[PDB]
Amino acid sequence: QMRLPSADVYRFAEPDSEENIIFEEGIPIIKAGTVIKLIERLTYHMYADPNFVRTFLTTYRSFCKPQELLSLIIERFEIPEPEPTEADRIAIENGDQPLSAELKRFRKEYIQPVQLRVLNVCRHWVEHHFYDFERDAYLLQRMEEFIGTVRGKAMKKWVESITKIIQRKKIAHNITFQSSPPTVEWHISRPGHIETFDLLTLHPIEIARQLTLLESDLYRAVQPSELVGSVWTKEDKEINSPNLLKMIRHTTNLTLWFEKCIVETENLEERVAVVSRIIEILQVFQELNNFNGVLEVVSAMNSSPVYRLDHTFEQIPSRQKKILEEAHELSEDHYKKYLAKLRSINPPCVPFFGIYLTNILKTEEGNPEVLKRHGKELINFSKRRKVAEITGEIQQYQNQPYCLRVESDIKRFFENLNPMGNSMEKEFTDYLFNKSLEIEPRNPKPLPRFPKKYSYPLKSPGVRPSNPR
Amino acid sequence: MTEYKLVVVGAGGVGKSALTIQLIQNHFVDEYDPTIEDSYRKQVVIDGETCLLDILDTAGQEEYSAMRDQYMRTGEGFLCVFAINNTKSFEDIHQYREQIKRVKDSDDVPMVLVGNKCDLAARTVESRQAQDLARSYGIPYIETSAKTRQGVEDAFYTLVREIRQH
Amino acid sequence: MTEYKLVVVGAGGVGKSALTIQLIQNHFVDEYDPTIEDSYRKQVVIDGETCLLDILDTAGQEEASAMRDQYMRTGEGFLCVFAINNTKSFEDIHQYREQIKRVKDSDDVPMVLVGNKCDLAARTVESRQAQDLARSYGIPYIETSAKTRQGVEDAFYTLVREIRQH
Ligand SMILES: Nc1nc2c(ncn2[C@@H]2O[C@H](COP(=O)(O)OP(=O)(O)O)[C@@H](O)[C@H]2O)c(=O)[nH]1
Ligand SMILES: [Mg+2]
Repeated sequence: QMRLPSADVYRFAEPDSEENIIFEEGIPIIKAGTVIKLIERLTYHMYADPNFVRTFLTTYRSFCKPQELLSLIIERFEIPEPEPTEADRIAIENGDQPLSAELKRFRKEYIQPVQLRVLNVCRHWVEHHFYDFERDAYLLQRMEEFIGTVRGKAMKKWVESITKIIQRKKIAHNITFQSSPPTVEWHISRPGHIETFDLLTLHPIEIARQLTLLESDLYRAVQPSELVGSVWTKEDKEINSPNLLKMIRHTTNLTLWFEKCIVETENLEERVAVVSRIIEILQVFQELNNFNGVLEVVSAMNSSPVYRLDHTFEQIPSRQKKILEEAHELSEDHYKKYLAKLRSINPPCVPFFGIYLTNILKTEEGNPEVLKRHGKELINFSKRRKVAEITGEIQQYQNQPYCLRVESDIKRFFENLNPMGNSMEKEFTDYLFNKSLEIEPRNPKPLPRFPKKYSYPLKSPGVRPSNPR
Repeated sequence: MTEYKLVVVGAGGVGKSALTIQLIQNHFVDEYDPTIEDSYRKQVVIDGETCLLDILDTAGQEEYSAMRDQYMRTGEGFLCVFAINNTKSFEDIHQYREQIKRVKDSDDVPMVLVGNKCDLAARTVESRQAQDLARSYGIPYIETSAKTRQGVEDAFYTLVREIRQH
Repeated sequence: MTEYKLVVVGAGGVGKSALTIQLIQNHFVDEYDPTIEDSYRKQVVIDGETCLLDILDTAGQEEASAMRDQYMRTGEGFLCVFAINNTKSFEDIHQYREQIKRVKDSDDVPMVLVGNKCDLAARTVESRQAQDLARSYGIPYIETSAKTRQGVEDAFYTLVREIRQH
């Protein structure tokens, strides 16, 4: 075999045991283990683990402080070189150069793999988890000191590179497409007339597009640190999960806007135009794989004020009800169909984050932080692998960008949307419901009539794109 | 057999998630993965009568306030939970109830008020308070400590009985 | 959906990482940073079937020998990259092919010969030269440019079709 360093001069040489490391039942998968053992596997020398580094760097903060994580990998990096074999000694003692057969093998199979993987952890740590350094200046100096004193011509390539990445991170993403984006569609409102922009005056195709761009961005901005430790459900949610919340609020605001648009259009016929146009937007959303968008409409249609408007939905064409039903069925039975759908589309897409939040939360508090074996309290790594499996999935859908041209004025119209105004959730919500009672009263009270409110034609230009440019 | 669609409502942080898990999961397995089908169904026997529980739980999705009505409409009975160490959550209950009455468009919707002990922090809502609130609504009151598996089954079965007797 | 583990090999500097990030993010990396070991996941529909691609990015330097082998043991398909303006990278291919044949102990492993950086004008390897090497390996040859996206998808998806039909 190949002799490892002495466990008395290198802690990461201590043998595995049912007391410091548990394997799951074709690389090994760690179920539980000590911080020391966990870090040994994070940089093992036998095999590669595509997810270990990300899983670890994403979740370690609950069971290990940053300052200690660094000390430990530096400790792991400092592998003591093995004493000469008997042959080496014999040669040296005769004034000859030792062959060093084992020493060379020990470097090729243990030292290099280990040291390279420790540097890989340093590189990723600095690259995608820099906040750790932004909150601990000393932590950064130690890293710089460490990376900057790694001697040897071997590691130089990488050491040199990490040093640069670190600096680049203190000082302060373009996209290439095969085909170019489709032409921006305009309806009644013309370019540069933000005073007229509105649900029925903007092209429905373009409303779905600009909102899909807007929503895709909000999705791509959520960081894992806003999800680990169920921090978006705690008192400091505003501080720890600002991107997540910003994204969830946009969804809510748009849902409420749709609801407001529907119920404030008192005239039956005009309201049917309003509802129909929104279902058309839903249709484009589905085409663009904007599942988040699809659900905002569904939620609007299923809210208390809109759901009960039977006289309106009765007059909705047969084809559109079917569209809205398929859409609604997505969420039915715990999002069974939705999950199937998302697993099968060809991104770019904008998933619905609610599913992920619920899974992360249940996983977080349905699994112990540690598992005990013979008294020892091992870190429950399987619980972390599960949370990182989710953050990983989320990140996979964050890579693909939409080939759509942004239209500034339309983006702004939707960013400054504020259905609620100065009202509080309850007040606004009740206002919407009363409006529902006013436009379509409860039985046996008969349905009244209201005067039209729009002066422009209500005919939709449709959702099939035009091809002139 | 009959299936009961039960909805667990309440402010974020009150432990709605732990309750659902404690009822559905296996208390004797090292690992739990809610990313596995039917971590919401459960076949149980209540008063000798067998039935299937379908827990519609959306913990973590509280901020998606405009999706609430949709999630609630499919429920047959509701668990209105609050934390005994959080007065806000307790004072919120009133609106959760009004919202349920609105989405189900009924005045008597089967429901149970649940006061949960999340941690070891100082209790700020006493039983009498909660008990009195429950009486005013004419619904049952059950205090649980999902963390110690106390009152959980009691809370859900009481709701199932509410639906039956309804 | 099916999962496909693709491994990108070749001498350092040929562009293994640029091609990979161009595929994953539609972004071109202008700066150079030696890779150690990286993995990327990509959900894509190829020929009507939904795939889950696992792209393993490797380092081509000697210090990574042991490591690269470990990445090749688990891969099903291989992207063998060289740069059309670096003759040593084209001469290094032979070694990487042999390494793969040895690790996976097979003379029939799915792979594509990739001649990258075809957007540059200073070519030093002839298409015909590479084409002949590919034919002797019984695999396709695809020239690409991670900077312009030219041939990028072709290379990767062609590899997928070879793993599926294998
Ligand atoms: N012009 C051009 N430069 C490229 C191309 N692919 C890679 N490069 C550059 O070549 C350098 C090395 O790329 P990298 O992806 O790190 O190569 P690797 O060492 O094989 O991983 C970087 O400066 C890249 O920007 C390409 O297709 N065209
Ligand atoms: Mg590279």
